[PDB]
Amino acid sequence: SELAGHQTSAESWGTGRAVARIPRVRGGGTHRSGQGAFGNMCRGGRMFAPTKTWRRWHRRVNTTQKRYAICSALAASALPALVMSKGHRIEEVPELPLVVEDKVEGYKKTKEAVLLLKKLKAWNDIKKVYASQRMRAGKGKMRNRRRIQRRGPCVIYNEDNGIVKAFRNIPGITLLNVTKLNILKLAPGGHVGRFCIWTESAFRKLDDLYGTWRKAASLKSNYNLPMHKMLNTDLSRILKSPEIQRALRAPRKKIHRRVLKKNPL
Amino acid sequence: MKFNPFVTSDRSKNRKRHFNAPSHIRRKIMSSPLSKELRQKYNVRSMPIRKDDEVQVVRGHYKGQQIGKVVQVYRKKYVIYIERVQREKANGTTVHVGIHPSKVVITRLKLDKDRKKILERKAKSRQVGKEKGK
RNA sequence: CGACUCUUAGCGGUGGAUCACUCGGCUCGUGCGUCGAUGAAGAACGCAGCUAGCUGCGAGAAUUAAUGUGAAUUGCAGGACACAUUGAUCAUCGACACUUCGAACGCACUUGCGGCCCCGGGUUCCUCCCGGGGCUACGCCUGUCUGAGCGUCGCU
RNA sequence: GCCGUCGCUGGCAGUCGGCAGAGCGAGAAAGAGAGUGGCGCGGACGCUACGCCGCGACGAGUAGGAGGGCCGCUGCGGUGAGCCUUGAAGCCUAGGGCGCGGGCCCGGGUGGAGCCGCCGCAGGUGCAGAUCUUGGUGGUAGUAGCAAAUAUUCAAACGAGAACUUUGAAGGCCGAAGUGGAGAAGGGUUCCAUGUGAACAGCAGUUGAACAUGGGUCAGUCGGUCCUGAGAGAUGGGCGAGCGCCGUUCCGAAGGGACGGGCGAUGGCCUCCGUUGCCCUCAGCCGAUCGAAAGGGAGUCGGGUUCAGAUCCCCGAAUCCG
RNA sequence: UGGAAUGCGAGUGCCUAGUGGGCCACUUUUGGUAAGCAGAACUGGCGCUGCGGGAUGAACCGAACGCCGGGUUAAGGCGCC
RNA sequence: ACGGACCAAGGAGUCUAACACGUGCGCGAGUCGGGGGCUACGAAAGCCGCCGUGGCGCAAUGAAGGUGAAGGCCGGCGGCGCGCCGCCGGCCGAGGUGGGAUCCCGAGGCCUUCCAGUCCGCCGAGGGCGCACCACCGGCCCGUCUCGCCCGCCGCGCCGG
RNA sequence: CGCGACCUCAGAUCAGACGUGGCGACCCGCUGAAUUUAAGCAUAUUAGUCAGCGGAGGAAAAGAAACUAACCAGGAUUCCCUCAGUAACGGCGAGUGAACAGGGAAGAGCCCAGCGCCGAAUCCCCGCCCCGCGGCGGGGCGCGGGAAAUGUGGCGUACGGAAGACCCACUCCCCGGCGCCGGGGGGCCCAAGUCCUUCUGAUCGAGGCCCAGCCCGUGGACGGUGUGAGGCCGGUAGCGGCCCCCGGCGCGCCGGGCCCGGGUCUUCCCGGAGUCGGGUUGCUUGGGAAUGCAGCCCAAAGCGGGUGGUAAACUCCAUCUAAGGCUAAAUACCGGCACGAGACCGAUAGUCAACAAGUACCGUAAGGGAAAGUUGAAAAGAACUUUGAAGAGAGAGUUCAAGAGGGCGUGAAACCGUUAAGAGGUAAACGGGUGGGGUCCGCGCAGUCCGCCCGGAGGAUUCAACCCGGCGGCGCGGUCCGGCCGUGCCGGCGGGGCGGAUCUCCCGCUCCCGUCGGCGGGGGACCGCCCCCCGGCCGGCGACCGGCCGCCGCCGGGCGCAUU
Ligand SMILES: [Mg+2]
Ligand SMILES: [Mg+2]
Ligand SMILES: [Mg+2]
Ligand SMILES: [Mg+2]
Ligand SMILES: [Mg+2]
Ligand SMILES: [Mg+2]
Ligand SMILES: [Mg+2]
Ligand SMILES: [Mg+2]
Ligand SMILES: [Mg+2]
Ligand SMILES: [Mg+2]
Ligand SMILES: [Mg+2]
Ligand SMILES: [Mg+2]
Ligand SMILES: [Mg+2]
Ligand SMILES: [Mg+2]
Ligand SMILES: [Mg+2]
Ligand SMILES: [Mg+2]
Ligand SMILES: [Mg+2]
Ligand SMILES: [Mg+2]
Ligand SMILES: [Mg+2]
Ligand SMILES: [Mg+2]
Ligand SMILES: [Mg+2]
Ligand SMILES: [Mg+2]
Ligand SMILES: [Mg+2]
Ligand SMILES: [Mg+2]
Ligand SMILES: [Mg+2]
Ligand SMILES: [Mg+2]
Ligand SMILES: [Mg+2]
Ligand SMILES: [Mg+2]
Ligand SMILES: [Mg+2]
Ligand SMILES: [Mg+2]
Ligand SMILES: [Mg+2]
Ligand SMILES: [Mg+2]
Ligand SMILES: [Mg+2]
Ligand SMILES: [Mg+2]
Ligand SMILES: [Mg+2]
Ligand SMILES: [Mg+2]
Ligand SMILES: [Mg+2]
Ligand SMILES: [Mg+2]
Ligand SMILES: [Mg+2]
Ligand SMILES: [Mg+2]
Ligand SMILES: [Mg+2]
Ligand SMILES: [Mg+2]
Ligand SMILES: [Mg+2]
Ligand SMILES: [Mg+2]
Ligand SMILES: [Mg+2]
Ligand SMILES: [Mg+2]
Ligand SMILES: [Mg+2]
Ligand SMILES: [Mg+2]
Ligand SMILES: [Mg+2]
Ligand SMILES: [Mg+2]
Ligand SMILES: [Mg+2]
Ligand SMILES: [Mg+2]
Ligand SMILES: [Mg+2]
Ligand SMILES: [Mg+2]
Ligand SMILES: [Mg+2]
Ligand SMILES: [Mg+2]
Ligand SMILES: [Mg+2]
Ligand SMILES: [Mg+2]
Ligand SMILES: [Mg+2]
Ligand SMILES: [Mg+2]
Ligand SMILES: [Mg+2]
Ligand SMILES: [Mg+2]
Ligand SMILES: [Mg+2]
Ligand SMILES: [Mg+2]
Ligand SMILES: [Mg+2]
Ligand SMILES: [Mg+2]
Ligand SMILES: [Mg+2]
Ligand SMILES: [Mg+2]
Ligand SMILES: [Mg+2]
Ligand SMILES: [Mg+2]
Ligand SMILES: [Mg+2]
Ligand SMILES: [Mg+2]
Ligand SMILES: [Mg+2]
Ligand SMILES: [Mg+2]
Ligand SMILES: [Mg+2]
Repeated sequence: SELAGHQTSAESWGTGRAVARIPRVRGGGTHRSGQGAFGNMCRGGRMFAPTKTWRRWHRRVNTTQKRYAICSALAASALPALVMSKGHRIEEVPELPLVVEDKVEGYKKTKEAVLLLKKLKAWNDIKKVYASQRMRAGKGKMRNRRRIQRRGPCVIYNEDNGIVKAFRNIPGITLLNVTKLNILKLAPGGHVGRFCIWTESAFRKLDDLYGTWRKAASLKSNYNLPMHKMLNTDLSRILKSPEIQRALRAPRKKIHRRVLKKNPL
Repeated sequence: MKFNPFVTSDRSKNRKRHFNAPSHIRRKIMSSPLSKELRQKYNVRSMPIRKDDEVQVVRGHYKGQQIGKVVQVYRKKYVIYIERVQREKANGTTVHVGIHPSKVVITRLKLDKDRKKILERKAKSRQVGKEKGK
């Protein structure tokens, strides 16, 4: 509040009365009279630099960079090492990216969704979301944030024909519409490599949404994929290649440690 | 997950509306499951507890197979008093121990015209749902 | 020797830090966006079987009626020949009710003085006394009634 | 010797293995070059390259700058198939340790329900001071002190308990401008009875104006009530953006009354009188209203009565007003 | 024959805090009787700085500082403390 | 010299705006949707493209009216008398000097029985193209000054170049 | 003199109405500082802001040009973005500071006076009858009353309007009653474990619940319950259900009202005054020879008047039409009613107020204004015995625990008591170096572990070598087959999408005569890129593989039966 600390008529006693010169509450007959006031060192005063509602809570991010971030998240979602390093139990998923037929977009019952995740071997990830369900340390419990749990697989669909209502009750699952992809959902915590299950229709729109290298995006007015700074990231293969190897001087791998000086005399 | 914009999931609001609930709302909050026999017979799962109902304690120190009559529904304290569910004070007098209705099972119902109406309504709304799924 | 003193530790005090809790705040957002002479906001004094405060209510006073609900309220007692279409309790709230002051209104602001009309009891038609009821404020609009003027005139 | 800083913008991708061949530190440029003619199945470690390794020099620091913190605090996104009633946080500890340090780990105890690691995000994020704020506690210290107004003593009672309470008796004081008996203002139940002896009454108390439980204030005649006082204050009017203010007879059609008379209407002890409506007649007050429990203002005294009220109750005797 | 010796890697650009009271000594030096006074030049100090010596001491003399072992010293010392 | 008897808890460079420079990322002579619109977490995110209006940048200069960012050679003619100016057609063309990381060529040279002569590499005097950047010299654009001779025409001008 | 009209003005407890006061976050009208900055200060700034006064509403105010402009013109008001920290103001210092255009949100337009024509064609109230009647109205009837010619109503208002004539076209539009058919508020209800072991004071904890995966799930929000719960209860989900009431939208009947329009000609008519404008004064603005407002003085015109951002004269132009009036929406909202949420605070914090807080308490008053949360799962809140006058104690008992005992969770430091140990004449404390003694730790006290080898005793799911099968690695298989496939290159009657400031047979509107030219909407061609089809080279499969063949390794099973 902009009044906190200021709803008093406190006034400084001034010097000469053997007390600090902090403004003091006027009147008498109660504990409050003659106490410090206003200052931020006082009990019941006003805090230092009171917080304001016009703090800049919101940030602009360039569209090209936001799309860049959606592309990195998707590229990092198709690599087993990164998805495993995100904690997802995908040791038995048949393939990555995981594409399932479009029938799944028409599921209605939550039991069909559960069975599909079991036959796709995405149920170990769900069982790991159940094991992570616990209470949250701190005041968050007092503020409607008592239960915490880890994210499960993301199901990305083209059109919703009951798939959302089928999956929404399974903990850890996040549904996403392929034409409205979110980096906050695709890279939870800012870390890439979330396990994503794709429907066939959703998978086929990706080229249109983001464009190939040869073809610009069809569903974005003017956009194409970010270019690469390094076409061959396999540093080991580059260094072991004959072309690089022929140009080098022979390595110097002999260690010449300090020599104890002995007196020649 | 809850989607109704006009239903609060706030912890403080939900506790305040529990502990300040009026008498006719505390009645609904003070509901007990029916036995397996009663549940089959009436197709109802829970009923608000009532004086002269016969219940089994299924949790706590007094749990067991003993069936006692409900002798007092202390809605203010959110407890019921049950025959023989009691202890003695220092001076030797016996005092009832309060059990929450959610920790007992109703084995016999105190039936009157209004209770038979409430059971009927619950059983009918249930069947509407079963046919809706079917 | 033993006091006293100092240091450390156990235990005991004094004290209320810390930690965990939160029916409270704070901030943002949404919908609505409604007081009064038919007497408001505010204030006073009352009202419970036992009741000081808070809360609620207004001499019908911790409430009446109605509607929903459906067996309690509860700290103790009690149960009106209170208790299931002879409806406990709570909720809602549309009926009825709502003391004194207060824009506050007969005049004053001390529970002071009136005035008019009607009704009842004393008495015995009026009077007179007592009681009850209804009126009796300022401004202002339309109209009504009663008037005023060496204002303008007309007929006498 | 060890630690760190700086420099060499030093070295290491060559862990090139039986598809093998181990070297490139040495004073002094550039190939351990390629070719054409004349038995065993074996061989340490390394390389989070933001890593690892070598060599040399160097190291003071206020004000001030910069870097690095696997320093610490709270919350948010992720992650740890993390921890936890077989015991969380917190707290305590002459227990064992780690780190230059900020700090942290483990053991034991108490505790009773939640908490932490790592990658990121965020900040109301780190106290010895500010005659800092609020709360608590010391020494001083069983200390200053409990010294204004002459004064107490004996016996008994109640009681656990008596210098202090009650009764009796002495010795004193206030000395009718009183330490007496009654009021005004103010207080507001302090009044009276009974009980308590926790807290309070700067010792104590069997006591109190404390606490608790219950009672107690009676009017034609005693005051208010009415009058006006100095004064205050509406209306008319004036002023004023306006809430309003000035003003109190001043720029006002300021009387709602009456003896009587005449016209009617209603009633009743219906005889005739009331009441009532209108008209005639008559009419200074000339300023609404407020303003005094000491001013003005009719009329109550004697006796008795209660725990506490009495010119008020009861008895008796009166009186004013209408 | 990079045209004296000696030593040393240099150049360049942005942004920038604190400071803007000083004081002391050898020598030079103004005013003043002089002052632990006031005011200048040069260099070095203290301020910001510990350490050995001057018993003690901002500035003197020696010497400048990571945590240690051994050796040796400076200025100063070696009756006893 | 001032504050500090003691203990706990609280206690002081923050947030908004503007600017400058440094750094990181995206795109790039462009870039930015921030306002608006479309389509539980979500007040999020996604999209717009005839929503890029608009901001900043891409042009400066002058008070302003305004103007607003290389040249040379060849051939021909007119005028003055081989040189100069004006108008015509063809060819080349964004300057130069010094320094300059890197790159390029390469006199000669990098051994093993001895000669010839090869392929791949490797070093190197000297010589070249010269990044960025700096210094210097030229040039171009706008204001202003001095000097001076011409060229244009729907307006023959106190016109325009 | 009397009577009667009118005018002006009175009194009524006359009949019926209406205003007052409050709240005030947002809104409109006034009035209106000084701290402050200028490193002083007076203009300026602070600021048209605080304070003061008045008046409202769910919004207010504003608003359909006496506008902007100067364009090829726009077109009420309000708001957002930008214009723009700009034009401008300013001891030209400090500082201040709009508009137009452009893009959006929203979008809505109208009515008088006047000038006229209509026999006042108009209005209010009373009385009676029908209808309705908690929004007091509709119709009918009164030689009922009044208002109003000092002007009511209908037509009509600058976009022009009226009357007449001629052509053309017209039957639905509303008011008051009555009946019938399809969002809001309230109430009640609707899935699944208290399954088997087990830990606990109690548990919602742990373990399990055949293939398969306890059960439900459109419900795994949250709260409660003796932890910690999707399944115990309330809830949550659902285009779920049932029951009340209110509203909205539709369709018919009755009684009323309107007797309704367009175009072309003809003739007529047309506007707001102590206001504009000017001078001056004061304030105000970015408004500068004066932006707005106000006082005083002067004081209009009618082809006039106003504006046209530098005073003035002359002259063209442009643009509006002042001095009367109404109007939703988009916008605002720290008050109120009812809700939802949060990277917020967590009892010295967060509101002063988590609690009998605007309370207790202080002040004559205006005003000032705190402290104060927590036993336990459950009061089971400690019966009874005993000492004491009692407070207090000792036992006993409840509880998982009173080592939780009614200001009781935990229970820190300072400070204090006691117990134990050590010590004590330079106040104590402190750095370095040892020494002595304690407390505890090593859960110490005949002292490590590992590879290979030698020897002695034993024992076997017994080694190599071969055979069957599976899998894996590699292959320059010197050049095997088949695949996908090139952010590769070539040849195509290839079957297509995107784009182009590259070119060009069909149609809509429109000028001119039925002709003929222009704007706009469409093929088609062409160019670039991309996708898919087919043929030829090279080429990957190390972000991208199968079959056979070969080599090698590993595993399972056989055989080897013992100098291994
Ligand atoms: Mg505060
Ligand atoms: Mg914590
Ligand atoms: Mg009472
Ligand atoms: Mg009732
Ligand atoms: Mg009822
Ligand atoms: Mg009086
Ligand atoms: Mg240093
Ligand atoms: Mg200690
Ligand atoms: Mg607990
Ligand atoms: Mg914070
Ligand atoms: Mg602190
Ligand atoms: Mg402190
Ligand atoms: Mg003493
Ligand atoms: Mg006296
Ligand atoms: Mg007396
Ligand atoms: Mg005492
Ligand atoms: Mg007394
Ligand atoms: Mg007055
Ligand atoms: Mg009086
Ligand atoms: Mg008197
Ligand atoms: Mg008498
Ligand atoms: Mg000097
Ligand atoms: Mg200094
Ligand atoms: Mg220095
Ligand atoms: Mg020094
Ligand atoms: Mg000396
Ligand atoms: Mg030494
Ligand atoms: Mg000496
Ligand atoms: Mg000082
Ligand atoms: Mg002091
Ligand atoms: Mg930058
Ligand atoms: Mg939200
Ligand atoms: Mg009246
Ligand atoms: Mg100043
Ligand atoms: Mg100053
Ligand atoms: Mg000043
Ligand atoms: Mg000024
Ligand atoms: Mg101003
Ligand atoms: Mg104000
Ligand atoms: Mg007001
Ligand atoms: Mg008002
Ligand atoms: Mg209102
Ligand atoms: Mg207007
Ligand atoms: Mg507009
Ligand atoms: Mg700009
Ligand atoms: Mg201003
Ligand atoms: Mg505009
Ligand atoms: Mg729009
Ligand atoms: Mg007219
Ligand atoms: Mg107009
Ligand atoms: Mg259920
Ligand atoms: Mg279980
Ligand atoms: Mg739960
Ligand atoms: Mg729970
Ligand atoms: Mg379960
Ligand atoms: Mg349910
Ligand atoms: Mg529902
Ligand atoms: Mg007008
Ligand atoms: Mg002014
Ligand atoms: Mg001004
Ligand atoms: Mg001009
Ligand atoms: Mg208006
Ligand atoms: Mg507190
Ligand atoms: Mg507080
Ligand atoms: Mg506290
Ligand atoms: Mg705290
Ligand atoms: Mg407090
Ligand atoms: Mg506490
Ligand atoms: Mg315990
Ligand atoms: Mg405890
Ligand atoms: Mg508890
Ligand atoms: Mg406590
Ligand atoms: Mg405690
Ligand atoms: Mg101790
Ligand atoms: Mg001792």
